[PDB]
Amino acid sequence: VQLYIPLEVIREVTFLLGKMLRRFDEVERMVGFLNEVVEKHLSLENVNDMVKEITDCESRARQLDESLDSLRSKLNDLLE
Amino acid sequence: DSLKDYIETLGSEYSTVFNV
Amino acid sequence: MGATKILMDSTHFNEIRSIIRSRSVAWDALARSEELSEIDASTAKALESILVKKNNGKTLIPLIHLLSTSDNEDCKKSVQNLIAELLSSDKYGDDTVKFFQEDPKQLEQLFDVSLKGDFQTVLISGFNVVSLLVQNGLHNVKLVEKLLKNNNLINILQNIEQMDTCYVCIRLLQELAVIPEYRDVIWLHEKKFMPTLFKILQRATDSQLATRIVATNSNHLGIQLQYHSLLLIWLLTFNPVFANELVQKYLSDFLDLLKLVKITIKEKVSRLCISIILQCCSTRVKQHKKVIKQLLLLGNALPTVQSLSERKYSDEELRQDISNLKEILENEYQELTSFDEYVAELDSKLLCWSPPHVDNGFWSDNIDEFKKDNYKIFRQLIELLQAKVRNGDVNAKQEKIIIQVALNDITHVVELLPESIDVLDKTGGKADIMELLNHSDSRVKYEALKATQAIIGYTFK
Amino acid sequence: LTPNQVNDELNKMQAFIRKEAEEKAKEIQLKADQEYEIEKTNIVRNETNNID
Amino acid sequence: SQKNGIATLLQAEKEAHEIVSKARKYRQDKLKQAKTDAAKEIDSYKIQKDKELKEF
Repeated sequence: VQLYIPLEVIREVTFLLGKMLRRFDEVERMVGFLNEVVEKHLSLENVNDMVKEITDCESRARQLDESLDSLRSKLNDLLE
Repeated sequence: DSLKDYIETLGSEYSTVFNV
Repeated sequence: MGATKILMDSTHFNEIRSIIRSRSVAWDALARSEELSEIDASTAKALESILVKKNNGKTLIPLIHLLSTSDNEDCKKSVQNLIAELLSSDKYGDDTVKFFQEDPKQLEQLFDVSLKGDFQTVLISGFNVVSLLVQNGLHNVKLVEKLLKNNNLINILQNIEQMDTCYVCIRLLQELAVIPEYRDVIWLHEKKFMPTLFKILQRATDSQLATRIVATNSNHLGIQLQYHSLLLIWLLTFNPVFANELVQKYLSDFLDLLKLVKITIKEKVSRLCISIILQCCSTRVKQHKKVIKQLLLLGNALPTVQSLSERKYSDEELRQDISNLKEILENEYQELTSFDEYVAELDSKLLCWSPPHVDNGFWSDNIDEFKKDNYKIFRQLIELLQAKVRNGDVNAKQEKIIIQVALNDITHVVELLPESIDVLDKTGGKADIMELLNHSDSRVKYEALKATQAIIGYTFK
Repeated sequence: LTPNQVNDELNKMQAFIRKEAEEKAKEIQLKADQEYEIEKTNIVRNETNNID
Repeated sequence: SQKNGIATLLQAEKEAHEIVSKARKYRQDKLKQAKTDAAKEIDSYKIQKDKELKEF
């Protein structure tokens, strides 16, 4: 078959067919970093405000992990 | 029957075309 | 003519017409027992017969006569409704419209009948007066100012828990606002209607669009209520002084617009929210530098705008507003001198993060400048962080804001220059930081840990 | 579904599409009242300073 | 009405654009009006100045 989806109803038809990109590659990498840190110890607006709390938390988790391993190294430089 | 009901229930009067 | 075309096919207005039309009031009997004369009743009857079918504004004068002379709300609502029905239709009652319009006297007479009995009564009359004022062959500011001052029309407007009342009232006000002259009188009575207009908008933000209620959701009735409120606003704000005045009074309520844009998909609600902000951020507006700070900082305008830029709306104009607003807020903060901003915050003792106040560059330029008595300005900052914790305690709203900022500023400076390490030790700031790890709130212990790690790195590598 | 149900869905939709454009159209010319005063006011003022 | 109505909705999309475009072009006319009636306000202010000059 051949569909013709207009631009007004495009995300809704695509999410309907699902039930019947460098941005979300980067955010996939950031969710992978959040999955590595824990192991180490929808509308368009509803995605757009939750990608904000993915990025805003990935930034603080990365800086707090990089201010922790580089401090563990400084600890071992005194224990040696 | 599912594409026809869904594009009409949300307004946005620009219907899709489903050919075979 | 067919006067105004709004409020004829409008749904809330149709709901009000049903009640009036349902009821049947015989003029003939009222007229015979005396409350009006046979001639007024003959005209009113004949008037119904013209509307339903076939071919007067000659009929206009006895109906004006009837309205005034009678006190009975039921007959007067049926007379006033019939007059409204003609006024808007260009298939029925083109001649009617001309008759008001030529002679201002029957308008002032129609204004008389306003502010009488039931709430439906005041709507209908208000709708007819407003239709002639916006035709450009007559205008009177006094009518509009006068109608505003009154109790009854504002009381009807204030209620929002009957869709019908609010819908009509906001529209009467707003329609008149299109014409530049009213904007000035409408603004005088602002303080009465304006919190209510804000209440409808806020009310929409809190109730989820994921449902359907019939009161105000994503359905046509709600979409119009939001739109009308924002449109009334936008219109006043076009004048350069008014807009400055709007931000300073309504600040809390104003910030809520950002929120509307986010929850809606509706290109009507959203374009207008962004636009109303854009007008106030404009160069033309007095004290635009102040309003821009306030918006960006408190309301999170910059971050909210930046996110929006990726997820644009189909209509072009919407896109233009998103781009133009984005540029002013961002441009404005960075383009001020780095040294100025830092000195200004430390002195007044009020500190807050800002776009160029958190940048690495800001510090890099400003280090050298500090030196006057071994980095005297930086030293004053460490002194401020020290002071706050000891005096007046900690975890009091004001004092807590400053600490996180003061601690952000000190990390960047320290990480940059190794000579800063002596300054922490001499002043005695180095110990204060160790306590701050222990002092409550996540942002405070976070900032203290960063503040400590920068110091450590130069002492012992 | 049925021809009545689609007809109903039809009257609501072309109503929303059309109404929305007409309401946007109002917003464009509401903004044109603002630009008419603004350009006219700038242009007149620049020249009247030179005239004075 | 399925295969009549789709054609009708198709027509509304072109008409929707057109209402908007006609208002966007109305706007453009308003801009010219501002430059025209202002061009007239300056030479009527010239003679205002020439009037109180021939009085002095």
